[PDB]
Amino acid sequence: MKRTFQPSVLKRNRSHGFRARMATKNGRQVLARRRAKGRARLTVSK
Amino acid sequence: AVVKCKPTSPGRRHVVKVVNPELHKGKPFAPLLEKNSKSGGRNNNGRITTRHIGGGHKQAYRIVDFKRNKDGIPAVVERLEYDPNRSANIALVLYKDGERRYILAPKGLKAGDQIQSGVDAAIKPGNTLPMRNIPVGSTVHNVEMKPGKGGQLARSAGTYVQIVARDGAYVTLRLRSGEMRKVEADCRATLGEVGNAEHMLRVLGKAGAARWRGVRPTVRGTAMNPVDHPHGGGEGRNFGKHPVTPWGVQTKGKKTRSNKRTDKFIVRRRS
RNA sequence: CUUACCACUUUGUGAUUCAUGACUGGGGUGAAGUCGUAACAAGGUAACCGUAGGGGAACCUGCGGUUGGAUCA
RNA sequence: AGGACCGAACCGACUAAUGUUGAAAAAUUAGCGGAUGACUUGUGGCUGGGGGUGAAAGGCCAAUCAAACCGGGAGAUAGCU
RNA sequence: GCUCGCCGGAAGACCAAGGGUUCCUGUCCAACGUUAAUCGGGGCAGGGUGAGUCGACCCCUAAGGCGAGGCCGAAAGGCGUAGUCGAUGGGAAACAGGUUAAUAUUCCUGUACUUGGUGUUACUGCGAAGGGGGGACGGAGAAGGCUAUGUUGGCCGGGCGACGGUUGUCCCGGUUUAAGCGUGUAGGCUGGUUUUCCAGGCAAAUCCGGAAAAUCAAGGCUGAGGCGUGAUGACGAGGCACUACGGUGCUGAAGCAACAAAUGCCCUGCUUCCAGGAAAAGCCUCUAAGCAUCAGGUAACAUCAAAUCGUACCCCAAACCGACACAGGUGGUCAGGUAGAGAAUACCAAGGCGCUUGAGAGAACUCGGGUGAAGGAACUAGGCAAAAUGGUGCCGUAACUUCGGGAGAAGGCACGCUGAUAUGUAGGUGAGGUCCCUCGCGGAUGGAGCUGAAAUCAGUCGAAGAUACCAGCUGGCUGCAACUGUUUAUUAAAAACACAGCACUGUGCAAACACGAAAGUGGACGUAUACGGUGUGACGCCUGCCCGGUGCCGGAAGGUUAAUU
RNA sequence: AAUUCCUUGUCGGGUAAGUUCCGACCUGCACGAAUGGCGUAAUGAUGGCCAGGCUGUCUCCACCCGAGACUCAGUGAAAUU
RNA sequence: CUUUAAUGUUUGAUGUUCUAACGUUGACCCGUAAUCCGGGUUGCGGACAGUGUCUGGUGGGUAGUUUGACUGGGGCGGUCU
Ligand SMILES: NC[C@@H]1O[C@H](O[C@H]2[C@@H](O)[C@H](O[C@@H]3[C@@H](O)[C@H](N)C[C@H](N)[C@H]3O[C@H]3O[C@H](CO)[C@@H](O)[C@H](O)[C@H]3N)O[C@@H]2CO)[C@H](N)[C@@H](O)[C@@H]1O
Ligand SMILES: [Mg+2]
Ligand SMILES: [Mg+2]
Ligand SMILES: [Mg+2]
Ligand SMILES: [Mg+2]
Ligand SMILES: [Mg+2]
Ligand SMILES: [Mg+2]
Ligand SMILES: [Mg+2]
Ligand SMILES: [Mg+2]
Ligand SMILES: [Mg+2]
Ligand SMILES: [Mg+2]
Ligand SMILES: [Mg+2]
Ligand SMILES: [Mg+2]
Ligand SMILES: [Mg+2]
Ligand SMILES: [Mg+2]
Ligand SMILES: [Mg+2]
Ligand SMILES: [Mg+2]
Ligand SMILES: [Mg+2]
Ligand SMILES: [Mg+2]
Ligand SMILES: [Mg+2]
Ligand SMILES: [Mg+2]
Ligand SMILES: [Mg+2]
Ligand SMILES: [Mg+2]
Ligand SMILES: [Mg+2]
Ligand SMILES: [Mg+2]
Ligand SMILES: [Mg+2]
Ligand SMILES: [Mg+2]
Ligand SMILES: [Mg+2]
Ligand SMILES: [Mg+2]
Ligand SMILES: [Mg+2]
Ligand SMILES: [Mg+2]
Ligand SMILES: [Mg+2]
Ligand SMILES: [Mg+2]
Ligand SMILES: [Mg+2]
Ligand SMILES: [Mg+2]
Ligand SMILES: [Mg+2]
Ligand SMILES: [Mg+2]
Ligand SMILES: [Mg+2]
Ligand SMILES: [Mg+2]
Ligand SMILES: [Mg+2]
Repeated sequence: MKRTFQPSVLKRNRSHGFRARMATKNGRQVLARRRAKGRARLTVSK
Repeated sequence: AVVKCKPTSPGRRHVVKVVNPELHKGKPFAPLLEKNSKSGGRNNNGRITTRHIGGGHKQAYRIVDFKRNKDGIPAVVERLEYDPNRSANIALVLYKDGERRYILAPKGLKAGDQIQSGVDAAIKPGNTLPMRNIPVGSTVHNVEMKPGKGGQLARSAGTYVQIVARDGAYVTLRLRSGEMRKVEADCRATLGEVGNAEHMLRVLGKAGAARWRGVRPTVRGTAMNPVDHPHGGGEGRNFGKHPVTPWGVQTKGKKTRSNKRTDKFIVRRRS
């Protein structure tokens, strides 16, 4: 029945978005983490 | 009046309402209300602090004013209103100064009566007055913890306090809980018993009452598993343990009362 | 031929009545069994009425009332 | 009036049959319960792991729960196969 | 292209979420469509989403987040004032036709509207981060009025009919038309106005709140729809001319009335109830500092400005969530005809479809069904499953009971159609006429026409008339649990949890307690008729004896006793 | 008895026959008064027993209409080994 | 000088009274058109309360673990020198 994934751009971003990302200590670490690993799309860009 | 309820349907055959028709039927004095916002007994971190709490109706706070300054200036009880925030029955007033205010509204609160408040005032239900003035052994009313603090005693309905005695700057009174307390005396306290009094009759009836009243159900201890409550365990009710709060505390003994910074203003404890 | 009324008779569901039934409540009779002695004398705690509770049992005890109570109270 | 009655939408999930390499990692069909209420739903928010939440089953906490998931300590240890 | 069949409160139409070119045209068929494929949501190309008025920005704030300084904390950080963000909610304005292959309240026609700046004129006290009002708010129910819209008649166009009949009482179709402007009505609410005085609204205020008089009362807000104008316009059946055969140009009749309706509107109304029912800005008003021939304010009109993003298409699905072109999941809006209580249902309309393997054959057996002699639960753990029952009205209905119920108990009877009553009644609706008048969407009295149930008679066809779909099986004895509810998402819905009620116990407020190292915070803007914890679990009759052991409450004189000295 | 081991206790009722059911007795292995006792109208997709109607549940299956099953053509799996 | 009593003096035991640390989630003022914060004023309380170090009690709220072997399956029982 109802799956486990109900999309919502607004939420998707403010939840795992570069903004809310650069909002916490370990957040900017999560990024830098990828930035080091040379990730393609840092965190759900658009 | 209390008024029972016809067994018209289940969960209504027991209902025992309480109607005070003399209570305003329209909306409240808007310029004396201000949001409320339910809390659900949650903390600042969303962590539920006090169990059983939520739902209920909207509930908008009034104003009351347990201070009762506006001295010398009298006023006539404009109307009588119903208050969700408290058990008592709030009441308008309107001073001759032209300002409107609220009051718990005591026993004799007949709409149209007059009331004052001040060193002089007048020993009468409604008129606020500093015990340093009011007689001894009076029924009093909304007492005041500290001098001018705002009054926080006998606020509930049917409540009241007896000025047992006075000794200098302090006045020894008797709280409804049956405790011999003391106060700075220089604390306003008005007069008369708080209205309603017949409040302790509501039967509610159906569970909904409590629920839509802003109260969630309660889960018993010997009903849940160990990991969830000291009263855990199963396989056939059982117990063989000491009645303790969900944190291991004899809910039948102890006392917890550990202030020592107030004992001073205490004579005979609640018995 | 047909319709209407209606007898027998059919069905469902109550009411009343008599009989009857595992068992059981208490009530009546029964020479001589047991347990105690409550009442009639001041009956050995004066008795009884109503009422309430308690008790193997008569009964006891509490509350009010009555005299249909003994003494020279 | 009513946690009132019958009954769609709507919410739910008592029975049986079928499916069981399904149409489907719980559904389909014929019945079934609630249906102005402790109702039901959209949108956004707050509770973070020995912690949350729980009308209490150890139930839910992203198909995962008697302690989630991801990475690290880490080639844990494995008188066993 | 002609049939046939299926959906049609949808399997239709539009939209949000989400998707992100899937849209359209032309092409191509390898791989992708569970087949073939000339076809496609596939490949390759181009083309295609045009706004002052729709939405997002944008003002305003809710939850909640963030947070100068600040208060805390080994660090990281936690919290929070001012304040700043944050819609799912409040603030301003566009309608009707036409058009594209594909755009549409964006482009074209016509007819409007909002706000701001600048100007001309008339009049005037303007002036806030400030005061006041207003925005601005619950549940349920009960009407009436209105429209949507349907039905019928008229009117207009067309039609005389593959087979008996059909030019008059006949068949087919259409009958539409918005914003805005004026009117301000069914109805809802409320008495106005002047003057004076004042311990209130942090200052002030003419505003609001309070107090006096005086004077009139027909005042003042509000508000569906109707009616005009819009509109001699558009649209409009249909013809006439053309076609690449998809589709084109031109032309154009009638276009009214009655009745019936809504879950929509009047209605943020009205009545009533307890569980007592956002905030802030826009807005109106009042003053403050300031200004003080000024500036501004108000109205009329003229003019300029109205930026920028979004706008294709799917959207109960083959474009979203489910690995699939998957019988699952997915919020909002619209709501025709017959019959019906109705968004059930059955057949249909507009609209959309036949589900991307087909052709035969007519075996056992599996799956879904239809019917069965006689019997009728002998089946079986068990009546599992089936079968049965089913409607409206009326008659009538038990123990028991908390007097509400139990109760649709049970058990019956009538139901179609036709004529009469009555050429269509009772009712509903309400046109002239006529009366008068505050006075017109006036009132009265008229009852034409329109619409129209039930009943009672008599007759009549079938085996059967609640003929389909649809649509309770009933009763008796007894365990458990008061009852509605809740629960093991994916084997357990129960006798479990919960609940109203009860009792014990803690808590005097900086409460008890809980989250937190802390600051702080919930409890609660509550205060013992309150809040927490525990156990029991409606209600009725009740709830015995035990304090030795453990815990808990009170005492602490004495015995023993930590650090320390 | 949702508590009874012996246990299908015994007796009565229902039956043609009743280890279930209902009413009793008390010899309560091992009920009992808010980890409440006994009742209790109404309520229940709740447990047990019975009855009327009903019937393919069964005696005992038969016929019939469809979806596979089989034949043809296209595509074209799986477990296991 | 010792056995012992008034004076002073010292120091402990409690018990009052005081203010000046310390608290105030009383009332104002200012920072400030603020509810936090800070400073000031006043009132209340007041060396108490509270906290730090040390220390007795309590402490399944929490945490790390233990909880033997033989055994004609294991357990029970018995055994282990
Ligand atoms: N039957 C009379 C009622 O019951 C009771 O009376 C009954 C008993 O009390 C009384 O029984 C008595 C007994 O009390 C006394 N201590 C011993 C005496 N033998 C018994 O007597 C009884 O049993 C014997 C058997 O032997 C018979 O013969 C005799 O008739 C019979 N009455 O005999 C009566 C039975 O008939 C009340 N006391 C009386 O007031 C009441 O009205
Ligand atoms: Mg359990
Ligand atoms: Mg525990
Ligand atoms: Mg368990
Ligand atoms: Mg005697
Ligand atoms: Mg006596
Ligand atoms: Mg209901
Ligand atoms: Mg179903
Ligand atoms: Mg229902
Ligand atoms: Mg959500
Ligand atoms: Mg899961
Ligand atoms: Mg290591
Ligand atoms: Mg390894
Ligand atoms: Mg593409
Ligand atoms: Mg296409
Ligand atoms: Mg394509
Ligand atoms: Mg913060
Ligand atoms: Mg903002
Ligand atoms: Mg919004
Ligand atoms: Mg012919
Ligand atoms: Mg579009
Ligand atoms: Mg389109
Ligand atoms: Mg397909
Ligand atoms: Mg047969
Ligand atoms: Mg049988
Ligand atoms: Mg069945
Ligand atoms: Mg059936
Ligand atoms: Mg039984
Ligand atoms: Mg129940
Ligand atoms: Mg239920
Ligand atoms: Mg399950
Ligand atoms: Mg289930
Ligand atoms: Mg219980
Ligand atoms: Mg119980
Ligand atoms: Mg029995
Ligand atoms: Mg007891
Ligand atoms: Mg039988
Ligand atoms: Mg083949
Ligand atoms: Mg442990
Ligand atoms: Mg270890």
